[PDB]
Amino acid sequence: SINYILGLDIGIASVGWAMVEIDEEENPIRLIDLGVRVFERAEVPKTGDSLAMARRLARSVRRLTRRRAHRLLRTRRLLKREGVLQAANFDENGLIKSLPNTPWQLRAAALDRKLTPLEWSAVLLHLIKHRGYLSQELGALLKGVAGNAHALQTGDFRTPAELALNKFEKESGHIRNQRSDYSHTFSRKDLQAELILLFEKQKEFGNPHVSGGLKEGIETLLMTQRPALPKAAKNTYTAERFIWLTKLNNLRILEQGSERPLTDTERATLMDEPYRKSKTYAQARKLLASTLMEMKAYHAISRSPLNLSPELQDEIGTAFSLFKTDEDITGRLKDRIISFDKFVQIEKIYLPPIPADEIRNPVVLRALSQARKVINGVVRRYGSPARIHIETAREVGKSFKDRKEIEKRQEENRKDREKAAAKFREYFPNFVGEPKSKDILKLRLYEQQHGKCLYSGKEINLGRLNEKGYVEIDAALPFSRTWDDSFNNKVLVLGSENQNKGNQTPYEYFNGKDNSREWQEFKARVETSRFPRSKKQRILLQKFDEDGFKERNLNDTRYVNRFLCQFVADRMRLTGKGKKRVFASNGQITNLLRGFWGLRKVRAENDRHHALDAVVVACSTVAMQQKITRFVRYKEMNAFDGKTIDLHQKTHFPQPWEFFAQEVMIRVFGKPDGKPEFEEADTLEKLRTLLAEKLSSRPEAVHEYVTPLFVSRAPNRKMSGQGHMETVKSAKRLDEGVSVLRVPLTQLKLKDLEKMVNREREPKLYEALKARLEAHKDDPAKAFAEPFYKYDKAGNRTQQVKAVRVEQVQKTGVWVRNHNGIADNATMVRVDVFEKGDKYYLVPIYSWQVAKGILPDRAVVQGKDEEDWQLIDDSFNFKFSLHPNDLVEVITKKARMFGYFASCHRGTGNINIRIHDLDHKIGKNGILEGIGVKTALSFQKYQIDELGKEIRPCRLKKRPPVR
RNA sequence: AACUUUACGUUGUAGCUCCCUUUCUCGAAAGAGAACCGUUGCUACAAUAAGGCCGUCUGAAAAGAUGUGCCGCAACGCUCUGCCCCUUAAAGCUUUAAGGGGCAUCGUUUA
DNA sequence: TAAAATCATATGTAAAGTT
DNA sequence: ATATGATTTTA
Repeated sequence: SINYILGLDIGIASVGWAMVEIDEEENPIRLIDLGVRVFERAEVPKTGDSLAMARRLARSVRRLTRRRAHRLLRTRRLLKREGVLQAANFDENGLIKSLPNTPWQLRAAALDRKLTPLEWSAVLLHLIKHRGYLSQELGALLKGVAGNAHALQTGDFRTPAELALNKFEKESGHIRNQRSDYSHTFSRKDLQAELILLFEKQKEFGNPHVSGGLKEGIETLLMTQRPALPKAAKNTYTAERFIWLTKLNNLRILEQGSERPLTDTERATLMDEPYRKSKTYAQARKLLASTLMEMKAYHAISRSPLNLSPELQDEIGTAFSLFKTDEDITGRLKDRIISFDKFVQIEKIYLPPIPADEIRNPVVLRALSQARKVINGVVRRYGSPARIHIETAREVGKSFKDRKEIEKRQEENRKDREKAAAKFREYFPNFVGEPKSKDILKLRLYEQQHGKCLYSGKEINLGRLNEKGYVEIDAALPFSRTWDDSFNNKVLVLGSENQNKGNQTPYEYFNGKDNSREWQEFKARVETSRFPRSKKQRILLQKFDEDGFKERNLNDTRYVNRFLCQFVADRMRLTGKGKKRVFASNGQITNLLRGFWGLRKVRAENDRHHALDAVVVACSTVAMQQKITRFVRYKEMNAFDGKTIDLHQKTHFPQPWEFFAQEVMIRVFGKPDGKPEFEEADTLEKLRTLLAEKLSSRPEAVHEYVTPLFVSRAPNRKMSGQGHMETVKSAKRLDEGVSVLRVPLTQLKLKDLEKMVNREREPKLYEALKARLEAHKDDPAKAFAEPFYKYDKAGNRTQQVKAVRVEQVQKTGVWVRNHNGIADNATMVRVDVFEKGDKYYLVPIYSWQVAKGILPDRAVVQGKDEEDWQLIDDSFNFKFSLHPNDLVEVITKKARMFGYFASCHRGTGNINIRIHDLDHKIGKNGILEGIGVKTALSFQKYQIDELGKEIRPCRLKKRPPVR
């Protein structure tokens, strides 16, 4: 078994890992295995919405439609019973036969006349169906609702129906809303008033069925809709005292040597003041700039304290959170003796599931769950690791908004950098080479420092700015004791002045403690200088937490890192030094060590760089930090000229072992660093011979655990999902392969127009439309926003055109909407593969074929449609079944191709595969589109572990069912 | 992360309706009448994943009534189930048995 | 040709609230 | 990203 350190680089859609041996004193000595794990991040890629959004909106809509349908069913039953309809009015399907299709006009007429049973029924069903809007600043629909309400009772109109007809047919031509207008909505209260008024009139005129029974049934149906909805409710004495106290007890003051909570007398002074006084934070230190506290319940009742008690306060808190109305709240309060809500919350060898109560971001939950997968795979394979080193990406834990904000920020800063480099080139025309980062930064610091050597105030000649050994960008506070590479820690000073500083802060160097003249001049310099406030603050740090600062800069206090260190240190058997065995690297320090150790990247081409930073942070042990700190300290105050401790004049960074970058880059990429267009060593034989080959002096790089990197991917072998696309097209013409869809005029372009159904039936319409689209250079949304009519054979305009039909090609459907419509398909959960006569046959299995349980009986032939497709019987040998991201290999004479199954072409009978790391030196983004299967020799799906180990073929027996 | 409703949109079928291709009759032609389609606009009813169910009342079952009726595009996991893989051990490739893991058509959220 | 590789185009949406 | 009509290239 091994003593090893497992490094992890965690992303939103990838987890890279590596294992590095340690010697007894925890130096890096050897590298074993390394891997990547990719999946799909837990959100919709392009719109940032949740993954369950589609499912919940589907649920909401399903329930809405079934509840409305059921409402109408109950209304028909009620009609039949209270005596309006006999059994001759209804037909076989329980649908009232012979309905008047003229309900609005009947409503208006219905307040002057005795109506026969059928039209009374029609209006009643009409009101139940479209039942208006209920209560449950700005407006869009609410504006239209309120406008019609105002018109209806702050005007001369009788009633909503009548009003609607005249007003909406006088200046719109259409009663109902269309295409996202909301002005013709109605308040349910106004529909209710219209209903009662109609009942009065039908009572008056002698309508037979205007009974109390029908009135209650109909009215209740119209108005009734479901009302919106031992753990601790928060607005309770027990909960607010706790939120006050437990969040108070971790407030720390930076003391002389350590941090300290407030003294028992200090905490006592203001424990009871949020009780005794209404308010605070800025006045927390005024007694002992955000809020940080307010006692909501106690002070709400006050606004001389109040005289209540906990048992009563606990009961009123519970009663107000479980109930909303006056009704039940008074009940429990009445026995016991304002608005409340928002209830309160209340070692092995492997890692237990990530607590979804503790972790409530889906992206982070998925990333950490695959992190746990990788961790347990590594453990079961190699035994318990000594240390777990974690480096989690910057975008982990952030909202979609925040991620986008940062994406924006980095584009504008890249534009800025190009502009600044242009200025620098203009300043330095004869500059041999191109601007590097430190040169541009030297220019910025010159401008920022006012062209003054911030340590001496000497004017800096710009001509010599980029002279080797004239100006140097400095670590104001030194790097040995603080590990600060940050931009606020850098000031541009001459080389003449920065040679006797040592590793001293300016306050220990300019004798700031005796407030000497040099310190006064210096503080003035940086104060007036163009640096931000943060920079000025850190340049003049007087005394600080040496150990605190270094720990701060090596450790990430992000929530996910905090929790992850805590959860992997508490609930996991780690063979490490008991003090602190999990480590969350700082982003900038990991970046520094990668860039200084030779793995400065190739900027996202293939999917294996995650292993790079996993390796870089695996190696950040305390012994390595020792070595780096000694080296940096030395170089800080020279001492690199003939001397010795316990010192050659050209010593660069203490890398873990000699030839770190070479070995690591070979193993991770199979090619030597600097040469990414080599011949990849995709075998053990090539990789091991290349490691014994290229690396002469390192025979410790060839052992029995050297395996090439094969990225593992998320297996999504679900058999549920979307049934069909939500655009329903007519199937009347599906005999010949077409289907007609009403395309609205505002969004039909030339290509859509050419397929217009009546192109040979209104050459004047076709011609006007073609003419107009060509006239406006077809941008239809603007080109048809001017009402366009239908001119006669020899005459004036007659009829508006608001949408026109278009026939589109179709050879597949999904018969939806009661076999009345055909829709497109969307999800191919599976592809069953058969082999007869050394030929390979593909059988797509979709997700409606699963809902019905259809096991398809037909394979795919190119060009021929489903009715002329090869049938599959008992003569076909079963091979395997492919789901998305199933590792498959296909061998033919041309090539051998090995990857993850991604697509199956329905038309062409081909399948597409992704490469393991989606590389662009192969295919289209590493997706291999269009692969032969019928003419090939070998076709078999394999296995994959999360690590990449244990890749072995598959043979299946009995063909599985679809349900 | 759940939950109520609304208003559209799409498909189907009706009544009216703006255009119009062919086919039958009347006419010398000019024009008319019609039919089956296609389809512009308006209104209404049915459906609004594909698929599966419940409960209450008369009933002897038949079978009829009835409901603020219900689930179905996700995350995670291994208590149960299915597949696949890995070990381990015994006998003549399977069997038995024990164990472990990956993923789901399995389980919880969830009705 | 038949199969394999390539290219190319279409995917439902606003509102109002509640816990 | 998926699904799939339509088109070109190849044994």
